[PDB]
Amino acid sequence: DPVLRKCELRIPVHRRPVQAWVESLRGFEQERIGLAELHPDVFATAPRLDIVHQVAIWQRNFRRISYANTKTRAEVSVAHGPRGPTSYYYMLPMKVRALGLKVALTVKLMQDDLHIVDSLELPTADPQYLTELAQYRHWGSSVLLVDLTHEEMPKNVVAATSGLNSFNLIPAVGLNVYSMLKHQTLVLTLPSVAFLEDKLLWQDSRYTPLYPFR
Amino acid sequence: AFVRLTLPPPKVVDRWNEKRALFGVYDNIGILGNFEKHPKELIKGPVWLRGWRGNELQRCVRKKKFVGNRMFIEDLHNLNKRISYLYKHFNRH
Amino acid sequence: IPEPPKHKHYPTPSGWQPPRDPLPSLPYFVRRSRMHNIPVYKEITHGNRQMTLIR
Amino acid sequence: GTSLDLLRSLPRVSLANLKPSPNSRKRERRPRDRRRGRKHSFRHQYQPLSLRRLQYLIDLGRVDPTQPIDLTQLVNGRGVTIQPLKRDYGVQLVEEGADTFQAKINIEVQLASELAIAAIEKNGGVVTTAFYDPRSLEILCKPIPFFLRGQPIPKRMLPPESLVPYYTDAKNRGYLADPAKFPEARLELAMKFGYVLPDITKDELFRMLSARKDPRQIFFGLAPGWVVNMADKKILKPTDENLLKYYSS
Amino acid sequence: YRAPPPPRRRPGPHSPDPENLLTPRWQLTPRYVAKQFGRHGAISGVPPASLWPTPEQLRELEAEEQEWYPSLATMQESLRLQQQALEARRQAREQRI
Amino acid sequence: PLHRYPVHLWQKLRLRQGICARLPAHFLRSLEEERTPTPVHYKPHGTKFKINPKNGQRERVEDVPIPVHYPPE
Amino acid sequence: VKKGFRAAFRFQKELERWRLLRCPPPPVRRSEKPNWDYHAEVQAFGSRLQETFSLDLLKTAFINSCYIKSEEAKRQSLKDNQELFEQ
Amino acid sequence: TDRYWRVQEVLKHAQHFRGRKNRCYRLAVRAVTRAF
RNA sequence: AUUAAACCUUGUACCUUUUGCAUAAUGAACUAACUAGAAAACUUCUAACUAAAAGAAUUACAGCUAGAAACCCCGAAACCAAAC
Repeated sequence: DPVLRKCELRIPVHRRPVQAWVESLRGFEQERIGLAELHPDVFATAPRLDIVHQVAIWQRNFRRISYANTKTRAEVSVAHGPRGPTSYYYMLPMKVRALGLKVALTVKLMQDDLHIVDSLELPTADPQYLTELAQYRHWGSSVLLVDLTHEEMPKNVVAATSGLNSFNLIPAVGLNVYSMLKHQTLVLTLPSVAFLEDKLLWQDSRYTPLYPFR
Repeated sequence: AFVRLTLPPPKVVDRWNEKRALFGVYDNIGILGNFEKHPKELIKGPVWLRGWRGNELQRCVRKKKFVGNRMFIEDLHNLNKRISYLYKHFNRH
Repeated sequence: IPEPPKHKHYPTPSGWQPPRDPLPSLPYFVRRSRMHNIPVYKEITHGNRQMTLIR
Repeated sequence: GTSLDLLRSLPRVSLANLKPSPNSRKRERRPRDRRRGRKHSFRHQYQPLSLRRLQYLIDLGRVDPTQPIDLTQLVNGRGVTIQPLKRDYGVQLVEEGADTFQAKINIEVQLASELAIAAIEKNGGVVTTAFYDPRSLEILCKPIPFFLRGQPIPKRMLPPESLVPYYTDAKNRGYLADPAKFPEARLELAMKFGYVLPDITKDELFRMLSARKDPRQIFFGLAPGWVVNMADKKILKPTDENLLKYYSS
Repeated sequence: YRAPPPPRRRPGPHSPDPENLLTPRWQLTPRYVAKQFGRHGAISGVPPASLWPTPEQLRELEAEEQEWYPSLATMQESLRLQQQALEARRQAREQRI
Repeated sequence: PLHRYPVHLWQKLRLRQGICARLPAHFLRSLEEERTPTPVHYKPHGTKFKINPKNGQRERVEDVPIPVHYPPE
Repeated sequence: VKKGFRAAFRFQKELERWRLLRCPPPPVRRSEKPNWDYHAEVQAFGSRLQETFSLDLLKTAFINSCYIKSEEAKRQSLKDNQELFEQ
Repeated sequence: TDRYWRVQEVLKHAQHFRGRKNRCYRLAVRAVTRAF
């Protein structure tokens, strides 16, 4: 019984749906069990890598705080040395940030670095099984595993992923461009794809926020 | 000048450690969290510059207001004197 | 923003008309804006150079 | 899309491969070397809505035609941008778009043009003007926040004596106008254009179109002095007689 | 490695301790108590009856309404007086010119 | 470093600990309670709201006590 | 103390250059040194001269009596060039 | 950290000079340019 | 250049400053370290979105958001307060 998924939102008529092979981690040879459809406006966006470049700089430099300081002549018991703690925080436009994440998803899929999976459940929690399966499926040295929510993630995967430095497991809300670029291949659960699409596709329209959504 | 006659000790850096590997996670809390928490809320550092940025004078002024009631008398007086010199340069020259 | 409501007669009295059907089979497709409007914007630079941009 | 064909062939990109966009960053000058070495408030700030701007909203269905036009619905539909810090005090219309706006609907605007009133009435729409206090109007635009504060619905205010003549004027169609003159006034406007006056009573939705709230009443749905059970998604009505005296005061 | 649990803001009513020195004064005002009711309504537990003005507050409001806010009848009388003054001014101008 | 409690809270902390806590409650209440002296050289505002003539808007009002020096005599 | 590893490495190269000038290494034949292929060199040697040589005979000509003794001495722990030399 | 090599660059061309000129960077640099 | 280190031939030390000139005048025994351009209100450029834009407070009949782009050092005679 093939696992067939269709985009919940209306795909544009002039754009055909994107498709990929659904996989399962239950067995080594369970590479293909179904075929899924992906929204072209999410997984077939233009390859604008400068936005990805900007997002990476923003991600690294928005948390940057420098504590370097030097004393001037008036403070001596450097003419142009560091003066106290300095902040470099800045905010990119919300639409651009959403687009940057979209661009990253296309790059991984077009480059055969994205692996769509039905569920993360594993027959055993041994890290050896996970690494060997990655070798069998020719995955990259670093594999990123994403689940819908942190609370419900399978126990077996947590033990293996926690003990693996190059295989890192994150929740869906924790997904970011930096991790995707840092990790050679991305593993996404089917519910996560639907979760990601809704927020990205929700961005349509403006109805400018008169107040923060907190 | 004269230079070291020996090499510095070798340094080994792990690029896949938990800190580097997981750096940036949850930076999309706003978009992926319904915007309930703004990413500026994730800034960790001095209280007077969490979610805010400005020039040194603004940073110093904000620092004074935020912890002025908790500032030492010696520190507060020194900060006031430094601010006085800074104020004249920026606001008169 | 809700999608525009179906109208008995096009063009609309204001002048709005949805994209013509069938769509052209040309190599290049121009999609409408989120407001379902033509993506053409009049732009002026340097105060003397009139411009129009298709995005 | 031959561009996609390029993407598939290309190998996986890495963090180091990232490069700033051309011309993104300009050059900077530093003193390391010789290069930099050596050396009106009282007047209401009326905000207009054009008839042409009015027509497209109906055409796009941004505002429900069945529902009478309400300023809050325009705010909900993002028709106009109002800033309390700007302290906007008035709402009006733009004379432009008279011949591109063929529609009939009930509407209430703080200010309406005399010529515009007849044209929409000629189409069959119903137009009146009501006074919302600038503080009350700001509350009206944003109902949820004062519920969070816990404030109750207050009585709607009245215009100052400077603007009382405008609202009281029958031709202005203000809520302070004498209803007895409206039948006579409506006929006069029809004669001015000469169009045959369509009686509002004939309309099937006459009661819905002609319904008007009390001058004290901010909301047609909600009477003044009311409370809302936001947590329970319900409306709470005071049951204290003294509160009625408070409202009467 | 596995990422740490996502940061989450605590929901639900939270009552600051009045005795605590650190807590700001504005967080202990009745407006804050009214704020608690608005956020969660019945879950806050604030009695709705308290939200309405107290009788002493009511008397103050009534005085302000009468003192500063005229009624329709008072407004109408003022218009008549102004019209009479304007009418006299018009007559004075006509006879003078 | 920085003092977690401001200097003005130092007095409160001292009162809450040591012999000060052991002081009689009646005397402690007398010291703690502060009552405004009856105005003599200044007149407090009768009403809490007034209409500003320029804008014709009701605004909350505040009282400014005149500075008075009481010598030890 | 000046910090950095590149600067320290650079000085090491400076020391090596001085050491080489002060104490030149003892001469050694290219055969012992790495990246030497006798067969390739002979083929290149013949091609460079634009002349045809019998590889077996040419090797015998290069072979010397002294060379054999070293191999025999190593063996204890092959045709001479005399016939070709006379011709 | 390469200031030594900068001095060496002048020195290599000034090794054959005589006097304090050949050993003073202030003087050696001037002579090297004049020779060129 | 040269067979040849010197001979023959050619050539009025450097920085600053005076006129775009010094046979003026200042400064330098030499070695090593240290020792002097710092801010964005607006514009151009790079992009996001578009009668809208911006994650609250702003501007708007193509505007609006983000990013990048900038303005030294040492040295007086003095003046005042508080101690000694």
